[PDB]
Amino acid sequence: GIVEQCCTSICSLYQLENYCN
Amino acid sequence: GIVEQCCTSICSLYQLENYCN
Amino acid sequence: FVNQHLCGSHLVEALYLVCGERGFFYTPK
Amino acid sequence: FVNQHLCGSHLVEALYLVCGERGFFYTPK
Repeated sequence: GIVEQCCTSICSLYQLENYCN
Repeated sequence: GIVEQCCTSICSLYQLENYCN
Repeated sequence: FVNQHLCGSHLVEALYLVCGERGFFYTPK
Repeated sequence: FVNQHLCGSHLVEALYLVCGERGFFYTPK
């Protein structure tokens, strides 16, 4: 989920946009 | 939606919890 | 902190604090 | 601001800024 991709690993715009509505 | 209940009117815990997963 | 007008980042912060591990959805429109 | 480790309120803030009017969902678990 987002925590794995962005908190415990380095986040990216690409991944953040996966969680926009 | 949440903006109507919490931003343009006074928010509440009751209403915020409506938007928890 | 919840019993006020809350907009934008201020509203997202309140959701974050209230909802805890559950998480939340923010849909402004 | 997006290319870093982002946790908790710091992560919610980045979602808020990126997603704009769309809004977003935050599900940590």
